[PDB]
Amino acid sequence: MISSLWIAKTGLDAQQTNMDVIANNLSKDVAIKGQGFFQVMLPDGTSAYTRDGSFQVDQNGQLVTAGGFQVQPAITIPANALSITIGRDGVVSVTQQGQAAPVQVGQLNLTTFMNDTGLESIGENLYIETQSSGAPNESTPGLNGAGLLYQVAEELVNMIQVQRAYEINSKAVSTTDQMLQKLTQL
Amino acid sequence: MISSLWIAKTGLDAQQTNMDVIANNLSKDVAIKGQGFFQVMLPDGTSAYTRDGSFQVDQNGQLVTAGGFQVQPAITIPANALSITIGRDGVVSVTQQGQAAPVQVGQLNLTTFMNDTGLESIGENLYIETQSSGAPNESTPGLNGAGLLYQVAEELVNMIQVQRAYEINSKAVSTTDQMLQKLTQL
Amino acid sequence: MISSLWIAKTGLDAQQTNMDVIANNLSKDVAIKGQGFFQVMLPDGTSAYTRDGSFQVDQNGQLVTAGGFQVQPAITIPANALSITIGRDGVVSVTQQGQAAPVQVGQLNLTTFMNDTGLESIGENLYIETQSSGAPNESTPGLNGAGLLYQVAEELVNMIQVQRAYEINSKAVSTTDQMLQKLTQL
Amino acid sequence: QSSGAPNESTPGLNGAGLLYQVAEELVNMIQVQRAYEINSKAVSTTDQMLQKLTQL
Repeated sequence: MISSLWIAKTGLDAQQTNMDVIANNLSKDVAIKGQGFFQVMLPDGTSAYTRDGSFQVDQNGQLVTAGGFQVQPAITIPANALSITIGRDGVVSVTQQGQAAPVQVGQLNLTTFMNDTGLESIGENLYIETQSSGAPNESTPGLNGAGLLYQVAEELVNMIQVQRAYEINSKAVSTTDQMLQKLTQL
Repeated sequence: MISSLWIAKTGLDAQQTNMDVIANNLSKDVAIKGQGFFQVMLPDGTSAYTRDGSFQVDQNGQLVTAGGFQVQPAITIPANALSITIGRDGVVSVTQQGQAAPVQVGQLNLTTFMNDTGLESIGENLYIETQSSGAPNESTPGLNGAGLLYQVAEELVNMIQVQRAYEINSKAVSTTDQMLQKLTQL
Repeated sequence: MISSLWIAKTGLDAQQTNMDVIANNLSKDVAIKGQGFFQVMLPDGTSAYTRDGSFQVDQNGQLVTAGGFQVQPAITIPANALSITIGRDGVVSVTQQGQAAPVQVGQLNLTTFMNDTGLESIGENLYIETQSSGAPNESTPGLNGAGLLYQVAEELVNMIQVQRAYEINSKAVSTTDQMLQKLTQL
Repeated sequence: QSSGAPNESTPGLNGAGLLYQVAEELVNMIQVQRAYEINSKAVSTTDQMLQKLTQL
């Protein structure tokens, strides 16, 4: 019985989890068509990975975001000139004030892991490597492992049903307990 | 009387069991349309069987799951290339970076038992062979014994009624005992 | 009572089934005006039957579909020439690069069964012959048994009502049980 | 692999002809889209039914 309670409980817990997961579903912008993650570093120098393509050039040049974080390895962008572009391969090229158009101002690197499941979620769809994930393997878009850069309610349904399930589960448990109490004592 | 108590007891026990059973009822995904189980091995090398189709390719190639467990016998998957497919027969074919499309990278094997009842439940719908089950017989989907890969509340009702039953049972027992006590002594 | 429960249960089960069935209701394209099924074979060589007219010519000529499956018996199509046509009788004729217009490149065969009910559903409106169905009888469109090739919510209503029915059924059962419990003990 | 290898030729020869020199879908989509709406409706009722049933 207690076990049953546990059993019900566990299921109920799942149901909530499922629903929650269900809930969790339903300026330069670069997207990765296929597999791979962009590699990113914090001010500490720790490396992190993310599919999120949104970047802004901050005060410092280095590919800095809304926060200021730059990109690796040896390639920054601290000028005005004309514009800049990110090619399909990830090469960054620009037209500039210093009267030149550089190619490969820097080229973005991409990473892949043996198991994505292993990755530890920092939040904001940023992830960190773990023992389980395996080490990151680096490459560039359009070569080897990586493709080129390109340029829900059902869950809710689930969650509702799953959520419902626990409600059922509780119901069953209660009855028994009542039964027990009724039984106690015959 | 004690016997009756036992009798009631046994029934009551069943009732709980029934209810519990009642409770127990009500990324590549492959399903088995007909009979058969997928064959799976742990890190120890022990073999287990399961209908559950959910698999993920882990860091190692071998059909590894959320845990990392691979699949038998001689067929893994440690690359990126393009994609991969599992045919109806269980053959795994892929399109790859190593400029080739392999067929039968490996073919999944299926197992059947003389009596499924005999199988010992590990949990998570995974089962192990026993003396009672008989040895696993191996085959492939779409041949011989096995069909191709394809691509509740009533219990509650029962349980409630069954649960109720014991409550009745206890009631009967109590009365007698009371009767006995009343009888004691006349 | 238990029987009644069963009775209710059975009805309830049906109600769901009915609703479900209710749910289940509401490039060359060839349609069969009257009776008959197209005959089709898998890579294994097993024969299957379907009314579905949709076919595509795959890389191999043989009437291959989105999958590649061809058609029987002796008639393929592996060329470009101009076009191709399927006559009312099922004859396939083409205009071709090999400077000829063939007639009866091949002619499609149609099959009929003593009882369609017997047919076993593979899915995707494809069926396989069974003992119950009887053997397929072959013919061509426009001859004998077969006509020439040509060139719902109510269910929902039902389902809802039927679904409702079980709800009623359960209600009745519950009352009795309550009655019993009330009765127990008077 | 599925496509097969490309076979090459020139326009006007063999396999290739010379170089020369919708809403219905919408209709479909709307109806099809509608369909799921129906589908959901059916499901909900049953669940409600179940809940109503639970417990009788």
